[PDB]
Amino acid sequence: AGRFTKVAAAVADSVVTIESVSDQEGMQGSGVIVDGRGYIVTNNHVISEAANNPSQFKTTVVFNDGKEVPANLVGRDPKTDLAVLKVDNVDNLTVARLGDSSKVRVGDEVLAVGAPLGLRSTVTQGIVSALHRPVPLSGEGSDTDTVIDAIQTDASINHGNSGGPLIDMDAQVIGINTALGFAIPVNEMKLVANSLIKDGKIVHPTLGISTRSVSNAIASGAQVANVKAGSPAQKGGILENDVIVKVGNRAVADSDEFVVAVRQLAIGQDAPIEVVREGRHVTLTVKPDPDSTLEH
Repeated sequence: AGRFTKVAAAVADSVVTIESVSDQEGMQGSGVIVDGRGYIVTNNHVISEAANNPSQFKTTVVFNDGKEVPANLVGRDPKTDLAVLKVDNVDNLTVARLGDSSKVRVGDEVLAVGAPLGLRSTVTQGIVSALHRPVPLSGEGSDTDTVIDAIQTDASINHGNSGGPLIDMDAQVIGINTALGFAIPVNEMKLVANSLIKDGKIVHPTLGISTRSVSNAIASGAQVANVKAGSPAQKGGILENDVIVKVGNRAVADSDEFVVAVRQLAIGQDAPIEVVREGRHVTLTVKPDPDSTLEH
């Protein structure tokens, strides 16, 4: 058999269909089996409309054999476009082999695996085009738009493999497909899934700043469009018109890298912010708040 046929066939039992149906609605996506207890990882937008209307929506998981089993929302993260589901007492579960997104290199051949039984299911072929690429993602329901540090791939990422794993040539998951194709790295997924399984929620850093992208000589980075009153930004000396060029130990090229850089900051730990103010370079100190206070 073929090199790609072998890998895709080896991971098909760990990939599942996720259907969220209602009286006048019927979303569908793909997921992956990450734990033998019934733990399934998908993206937030696949199940966003359902989590927001649990009264009218019902979610199920369709496996490779065809068994449709009820599923329960463990926890979701609109910030990383990630979500966990749980199927109860389902046996003989084929669990995906989780790989290391840190060892992933540009040019690495990959497969974007969709669920074999899904309506418009797709299995795509390509290579890793870019590592650590800040990418904006649209929020499905009432969910907020975010940006993620993704693995970029020339393999087609579409409705048919969205939520499904991004697999290497070793039949290991290195990422979850999103909605010119991108995937949430597995190393970030393992961190978000761990908090979403345990606490049903992930806490992310917040600073209270809105940024617009700027690229003009010295002023190349994220320009402060708005400051929130009482924000760690206001306490830190941050102003409008200001161009953020470094957040922590990470340079900020634009609004996209800013959102990602803020989320790599430690919660409650003082952090360096470097801005270009009215032509002058200025370092400001900010302590990051929890986005969810009663959950920190």
